[PDB]
Amino acid sequence: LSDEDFKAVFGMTRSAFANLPLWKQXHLKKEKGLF
Amino acid sequence: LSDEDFKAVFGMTRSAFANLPLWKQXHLKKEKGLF
Amino acid sequence: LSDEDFKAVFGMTRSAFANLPLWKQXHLKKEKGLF
Amino acid sequence: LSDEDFKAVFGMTRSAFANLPLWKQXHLKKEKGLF
Repeated sequence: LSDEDFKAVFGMTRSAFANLPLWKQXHLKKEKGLF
Repeated sequence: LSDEDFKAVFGMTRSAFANLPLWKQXHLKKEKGLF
Repeated sequence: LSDEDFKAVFGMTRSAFANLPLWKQXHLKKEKGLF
Repeated sequence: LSDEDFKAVFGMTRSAFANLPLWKQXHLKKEKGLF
């Protein structure tokens, strides 16, 4: 993945994303067109 | 987890999860801290 | 795959890969499309 | 190992494993540290 890739799409590093609640991770991925 | 908490954590029912390949079940459990 | 091509594809030596749990080896082989 | 545990560890059934050359059976057992 890499932070810069995560920052570019989600506005936060992978570390931060990974700490979000699971249902927020699977919201953000829907919003960003990823699945 | 109870069935309801399983849905709340995994985002699918225990029955949906159990139809996934074992390798993917034991990814999804590890992804969280439930294995 | 040759040792050098294995490292290019999986990002790690065959030795390291073999230390992974089978579920993760059989995730990675899926993620890359290998048997 | 039980039959199901053997599949979980080696990635194949006991009867499939039996159709590997003995040198490879005796590779796999060592790769898994099962001795």
